[PDB]
Formats: sequence, C-alpha cells, structure tokens
Amino acid sequence: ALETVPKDLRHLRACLLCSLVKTIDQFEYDGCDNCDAYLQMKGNREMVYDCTSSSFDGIIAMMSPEDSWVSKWQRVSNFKPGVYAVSVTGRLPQGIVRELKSRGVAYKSRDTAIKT
Amino acid sequence: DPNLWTVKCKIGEERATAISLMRKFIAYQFTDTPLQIKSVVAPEHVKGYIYVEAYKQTHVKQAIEGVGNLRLGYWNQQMVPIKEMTDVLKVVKANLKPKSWVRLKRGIYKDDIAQVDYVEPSQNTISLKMIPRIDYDRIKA
Ligand SMILES: [Zn+2]
Repeated sequence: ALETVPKDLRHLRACLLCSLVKTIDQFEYDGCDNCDAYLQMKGNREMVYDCTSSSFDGIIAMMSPEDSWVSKWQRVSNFKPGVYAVSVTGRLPQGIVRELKSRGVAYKSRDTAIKT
Repeated sequence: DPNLWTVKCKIGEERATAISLMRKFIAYQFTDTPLQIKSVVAPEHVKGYIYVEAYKQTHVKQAIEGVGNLRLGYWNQQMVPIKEMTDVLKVVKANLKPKSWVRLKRGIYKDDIAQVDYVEPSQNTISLKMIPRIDYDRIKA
C-alpha cells in the first residue's frame, strides 16, 4: 500500500520486531503495520521512541514474502511486503518483553549483524 | 530460489533509487504491466551499484526500463554465483550507542578519539566528551 512507503527520507527509523522502515510521521499516525494489537504505537510519540529506534542500517524492498529467498532468511515471510531492514541493533527494555511472552509473541533478535 | 542481479546506479543516489523503484512497483502492480522483481538490495556500505531480485535476466530489463537513474547500467546485467546471496546481508560493526567511542570530522579536534555521554531524542545534536587543547588565551593574540 501507499502507507508503508516512507514519504520523506529525513527522520526515519526501524522497529525491533518486524524491522519496519518508515518515517517518524507514519509510526505515530499509523504505526507498525505488522503488529498493532501487541505494540499499540499509534497515537503517541513515547511508545514510538521507546520500542522503535533509529540505530539501524540496510534497506530491502520486500514485495513477495511468500516466495523469495531473502524473506525466509530474515524470517519476514509472515509479514506485510514493504520497506524492511536487515540489521536493527538494540534491545527492548524489561518493560515490554514480559507481556509479549504471555500473549504468544516470541520477540526475536533481528540483529543478524556480527559483532567484531 | 530466485536469482539476484547487479545493476549500475548513480553515485550518491542509492536510497533515492530504492525509494523510487518501490513507488514504481506500487504504481504498476495493478495494471497490465506489473513488476517481476522480488526485492532490491541497497547496502549502506556500498556506493555506486545496487542489487535486485529476479528469476531471469529479461525481468530486470523489462522492469528497470524507463528510469533515468538506471539508464547507464541498462545494457548489461551481471550475475553473482549462489554463494554471494549471503555475504550481501552481512554487516560489520546504526552506529549510535551511548558510552561509546567516536571521533570527530570537523572542528579543532580532528581525528581525536572521544566518548559519547547523552543522546538527544530529536536526532539533532549529540553529547560528546573531549579534552580541550586550547592555550587558555595566552599564546594567541
Ligand atoms: Zn515490528
């Protein structure tokens, strides 16, 4: 859709669950298109700046996650096609990871980048 | 398993290239001329050519036809062997972490190893820890 493409290249971030790369206006107006019932990041800026960070790199144009070699390697085949990232550094605080396990969402470390 | 092709782009226009081809795909997925591409890879460590996912070489030629950023590398489409689908996604150590060690680019303490103290959430400025090397206004006039 037209909402998952970031409009402007300035002030864009990436989430730590689905690595959704968008602009700061879409994460606040619309939020995470791949998780809205567990994260609820539409309607504020503290939750957008808490889970989603700017420290990320690498950009991919995911279009057919059901048939592509890159989507299975990043475990993003059960997500919506759009702008994604390949290494989103950081970690969630011990304030939102405890509720994700009780609801059935296994928070995985999307950081496939190596350390030294 | 889909193949990966390498196309040539303008130096300085990698992210603009990706954000333009994504909007072409969304602008033609419902017409009689769709796009056969799966994804386009654009690493941040490269500067000059990008990567694209398609099964055959005719699909990249019939998809990138009409773009002015990809008119130079339009006559030739190299192919990588299968063991190179993995080294493209590797990133060596974003680059924003407190209590870390960064250096300067401009100003007076050029190429001087410093430390980060606090990060501003506005993504405008950043706190740095350096040591002053001025004369305390004794030698200069
Ligand atoms: Zn996510």
